[PDB]
Amino acid sequence: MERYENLFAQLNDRREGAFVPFVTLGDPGIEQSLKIIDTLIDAGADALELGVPFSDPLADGPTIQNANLRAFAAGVTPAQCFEMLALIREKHPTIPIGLLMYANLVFNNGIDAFYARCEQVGVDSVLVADVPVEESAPFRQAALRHNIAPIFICPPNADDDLLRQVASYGRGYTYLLSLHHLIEKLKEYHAAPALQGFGISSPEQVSAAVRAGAAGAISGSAIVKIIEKNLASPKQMLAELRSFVSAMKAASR
Amino acid sequence: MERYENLFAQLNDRREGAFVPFVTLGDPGIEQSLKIIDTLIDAGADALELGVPFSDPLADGPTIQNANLRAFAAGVTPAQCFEMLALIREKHPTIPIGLLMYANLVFNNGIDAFYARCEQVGVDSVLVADVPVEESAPFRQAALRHNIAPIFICPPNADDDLLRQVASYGRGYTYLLSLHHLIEKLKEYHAAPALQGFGISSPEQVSAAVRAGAAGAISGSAIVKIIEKNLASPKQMLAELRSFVSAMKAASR
Amino acid sequence: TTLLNPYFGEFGGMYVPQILMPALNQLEEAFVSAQKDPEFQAQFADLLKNYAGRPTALTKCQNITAGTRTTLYLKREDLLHGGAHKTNQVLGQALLAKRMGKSEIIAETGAGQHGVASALASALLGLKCRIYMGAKDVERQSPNVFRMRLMGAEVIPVHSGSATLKDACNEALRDWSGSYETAHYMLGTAAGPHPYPTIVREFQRMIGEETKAQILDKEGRLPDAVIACVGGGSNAIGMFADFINDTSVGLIGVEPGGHRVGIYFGMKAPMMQTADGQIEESYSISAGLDFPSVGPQHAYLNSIGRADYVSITDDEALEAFKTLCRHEGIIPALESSHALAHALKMMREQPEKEQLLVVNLSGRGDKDIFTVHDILKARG
Amino acid sequence: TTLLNPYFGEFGGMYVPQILMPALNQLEEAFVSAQKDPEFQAQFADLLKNYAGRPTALTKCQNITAGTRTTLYLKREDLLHGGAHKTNQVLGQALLAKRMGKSEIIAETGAGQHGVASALASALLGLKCRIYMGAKDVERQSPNVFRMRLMGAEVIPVHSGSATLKDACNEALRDWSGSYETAHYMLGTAAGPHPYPTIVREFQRMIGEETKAQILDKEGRLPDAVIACVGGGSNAIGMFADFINDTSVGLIGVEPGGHRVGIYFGMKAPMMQTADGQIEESYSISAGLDFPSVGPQHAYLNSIGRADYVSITDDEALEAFKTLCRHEGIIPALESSHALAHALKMMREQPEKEQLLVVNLSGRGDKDIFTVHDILKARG
Ligand SMILES: CC(C)[C@H](NC(=O)Cc1c[nH]c2ccccc12)C(=O)O
Ligand SMILES: CC(C)[C@H](NC(=O)Cc1c[nH]c2ccccc12)C(=O)O
Ligand SMILES: *Cc1c(COP(=O)(O)O)cnc(C)c1O
Ligand SMILES: *Cc1c(COP(=O)(O)O)cnc(C)c1O
Repeated sequence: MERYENLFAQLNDRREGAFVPFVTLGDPGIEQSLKIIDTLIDAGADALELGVPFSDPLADGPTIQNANLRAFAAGVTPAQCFEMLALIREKHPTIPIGLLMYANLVFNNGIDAFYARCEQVGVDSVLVADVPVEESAPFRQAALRHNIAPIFICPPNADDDLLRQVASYGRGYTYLLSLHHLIEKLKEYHAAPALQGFGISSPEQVSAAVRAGAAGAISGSAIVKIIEKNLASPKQMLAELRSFVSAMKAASR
Repeated sequence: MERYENLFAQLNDRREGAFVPFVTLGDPGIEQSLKIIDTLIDAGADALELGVPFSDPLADGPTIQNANLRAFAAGVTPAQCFEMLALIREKHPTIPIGLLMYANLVFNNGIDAFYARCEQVGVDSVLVADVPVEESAPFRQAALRHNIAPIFICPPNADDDLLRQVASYGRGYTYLLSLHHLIEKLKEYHAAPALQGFGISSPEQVSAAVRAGAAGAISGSAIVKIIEKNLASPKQMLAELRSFVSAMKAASR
Repeated sequence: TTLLNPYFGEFGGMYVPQILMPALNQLEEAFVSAQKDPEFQAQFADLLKNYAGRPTALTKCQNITAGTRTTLYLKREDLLHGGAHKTNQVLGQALLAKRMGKSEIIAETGAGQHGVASALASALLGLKCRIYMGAKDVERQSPNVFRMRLMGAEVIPVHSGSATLKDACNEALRDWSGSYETAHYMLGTAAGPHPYPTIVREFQRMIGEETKAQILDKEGRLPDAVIACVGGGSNAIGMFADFINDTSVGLIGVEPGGHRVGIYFGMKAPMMQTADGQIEESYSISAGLDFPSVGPQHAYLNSIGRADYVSITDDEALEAFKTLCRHEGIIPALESSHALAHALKMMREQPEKEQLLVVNLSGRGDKDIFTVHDILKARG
Repeated sequence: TTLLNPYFGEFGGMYVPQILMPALNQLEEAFVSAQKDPEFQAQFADLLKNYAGRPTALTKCQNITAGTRTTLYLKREDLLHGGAHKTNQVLGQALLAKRMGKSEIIAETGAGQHGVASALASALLGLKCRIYMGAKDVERQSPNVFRMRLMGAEVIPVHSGSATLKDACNEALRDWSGSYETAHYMLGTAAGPHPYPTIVREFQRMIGEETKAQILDKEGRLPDAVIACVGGGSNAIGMFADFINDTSVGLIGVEPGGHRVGIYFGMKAPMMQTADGQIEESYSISAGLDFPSVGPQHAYLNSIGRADYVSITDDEALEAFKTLCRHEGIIPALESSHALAHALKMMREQPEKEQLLVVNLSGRGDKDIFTVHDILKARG
């Protein structure tokens, strides 16, 4: 599978960027999560980024923090997370699916084995947020043996040596953490297409990202706040996601 | 005045010992205390030993401890104590009256002046319980300038040097703390006649004291327990003191 | 890259997000500098000695060993300023914070002991101090919170999540990711990402150093064994380090017995965790030994045989606590009472073996008197 | 007779009943012996150093004196085993008890601090310990009572009288009058009948001794003044004694200001008392300074000019308490905070006078945190 390459070649044919929403799998319940995700895609999401509930998300803040809670409360295991992944793929054959994970869950039953399970359910990439590039060898190696793209975060405090490693080791996309120059350098080293993430919550910010050279934008707190705010009116919540996604995606032209 | 000499010369003429009760002045009230004392004398007491309520009676135990309490509660000052002393004398011209005191009260308004006040109300002796013989000079000197007999305790743990000082410095009587040999030594040095005190509560003990050579016995806890036990039946309390005193005094023959 | 190896065999590493790598590289570089700067040495020395009260006493305990062939000494870290060994390393980390021109300390704390330590070090060195603490731990540790604030620290009660250390600790990292130019993250034990297991050991190593000179002066030989309690492992590594190369000296680590390898807290180490991999919480009568994991240097020393690690239960710990107060007049911290309980079992299970034992008495137990009182009275 | 003069000028003496004179003569004779016995010296030394943690630190306090011309050092008795200077003299008295072949210690205690000290000393030396305490003081000092009993002491709550120290103390004397052959009465301060004011001073005098060597090493000259708080006067006499013959050294005693000569507690001394002569009770935020009187050696030193005695109020004491925690990270006992408050007024009232000051920090303030908390919250 080569789903990131194909989505970017396509969007370039249309001079468009990617709009990629993030949610926490199983929030606020297994079945409502599936409907939310399907709504995102239907509204125009180009790829998905998904999280798995984890006891210590040290790279995360509050709207998000509260989604994990709602997740552990409804009784979601990792196992249920993978069945969900499996059916999301069975429903949508070409959309790239990306996971955002922490290290202990990938290490628990064997690194090799976590990436075998992702490949079996049809996951396209995994970003391990608390694994810096300097320590990423066994994860990148595992990922690639199972056809999974290993993702790296390129920080704002990146220096040259860092971009070069990031370019050299990531595949599918680069995670550009909230920039123009960093974007040029990435392209100069032939890095995977950059997606800008953190803080994207309005159409003007997606356009600004495409205009700067990013191949697209990842929106996670904004989505998740729409879910928080709307826990008691599933219908409206879905209606809200749909207008939001549709507009963010329009701003990617 | 020479009231101790006279009482002992007399009792010797009758081959008798002295029986000397002790109470706390003002217990359980000023006026009831006066009636108690008068009852003691009427029942046959040969001399009196009196205490003045003091905030820290370190040479004292419980029945006694509780008499001081009852004393401070009824509102007794030292001043009231001396007026009482004065009227006790005005009522009984020959009975020796002895005080048992602690040092801070004798030192407070002037040593000299405390012994002037005792001589003015007709007190015959003062024992300062927390003043050892080694430190007694200013108290003995004061006492004697005002015609007051300074009293010393001769302990059971007395050695020779001690008896000699006691003999040499006390006047009126010696306080023999609860013994035959100590009694002989005292007489051999011509000490003031010994009265045995502490623990005297039955007729056989007064006889035993006289037989051993003591010139008499001091009874304080036994008296005071009769008062404690009888706080609500003044009549009976007085009746009890009278039988008790009378019997103790009979045992002094 | 780094200047020093971040791993002890297979354990250890720097498992943090990329954004905190420059802060770890900066600290490692500064510590490496300071270790070679006489002036930094002289300055750490001055604090130790004239402020914290080092060297500390090594006391013999004949009333406890009478009738056996053991001789027991206790290394008296309970007489350090502050009542525990933590004061050593927070002093060294506060001086490093200053060498890197930092003006602010961030910390996290469970029962409050590290929080008080970090606060007294910051007050002395003129640093601002912000301490993170789970709100549940905050309601139950009123004295310690108040001691932090008297010392000028801001204590931030953390209300999200389970509102326990987890969450306090995750919030501290996120503050350090935006403020690392001016704030130093003061970790409280010999665990976490490199370079901390290293830093912490070398800031606690005067313990075993002192103990080694003291024992040589008093007995003319090294101990048969050195015994220390282990939560994250700082007092123990600090007692063990100078003896590692003395192969005849036994090194015993004592973990809480109360009633598997993973990657967490920035390090690869053995961990208390579920089937699915979510980190659990360890439980002990003594809140100071509740650490789901253990420093990577201890994991290494076990893998190779150089040190053994044993456990002691709550009741055995309480028994040693009672024994020391009654026979020595020393009230020990319940963490250090697990260590002493192990040396008492060694003595009592083999009363005619000749053995010279040193126990690290990591801290005083005044702070445990209510815990112990409440236990004694719930059982009669 | 006695071997040593029982009076300091006019103050002092042995105002006890005759029956306790042989017990005082025996103690004086034994102390006089021990002071000339190398082996007793070596033994007291060994306890001090390897058990209690002497010498203690002398710390400078630049964060407090910044901007003035004062340099302030604190003598760190709060780092002694036990958290206060009392541990020094209870160790010396426990060893004397053993030289006289006593097997039992009797003591009295108000808030419990002397009681804990006497208990830890007895546990170490193998002495039985009975501690008298007023029942009202017993209900309010639960932690300290419990610390006594953990240490094997019997605490006897005294129910008669006002059920306060008075009464505890009078009961202790009466027990000592029947058991002096086998029990030693361990007085808690430099007051009472001879020979105690003397004993206590020479068992606390390593304080000023150490301070004198330390200050000579660090500054090259003696202090302009040494400042100590006074309840019965033991920490202060122990800091002042080695400097008495150094006439340029100012000696300042600090008594509690809270919001006449008499004979009591076995001694002739200035006392707090009524019109009629009944001893009153002194009041202070700090229970440790409530002593109706003061040791005879302090009374003497004042009469002749050699030392001055001043007062500090509760609020001034609380302010110095806050200042030390915030600027030095040291939490001081509220008794010693009266002493530091006086040195802060000397500094602040005359900020350009050059003065080298040493304050005796007699003990740590962990034990006062509830008192201080309850005050802060009753006033906002
Ligand atoms: C939720 C979404 C991913 C973005 N959060 C982050 O970019 C920062 C962050 C926190 N933890 C991370 C793990 C992986 C990638 C980015 C992460 C957001 O929408 O604010
Ligand atoms: C009450 C009477 C005096 C006797 N008490 C004492 O002898 C002992 C004692 C305690 N305090 C004393 C002061 C003076 C003399 C004797 C004293 C008694 O009857 O038990
Ligand atoms: C903090 C603490 C501990 C445990 O932590 P470590 O890092 O293992 O040493 C043990 N004892 C005391 C007294 C403590 O304060
Ligand atoms: C006991 C105590 C005191 C007061 O008693 P002194 O005999 O005057 O020294 C002062 N400070 C502390 C900390 C105490 O424990």
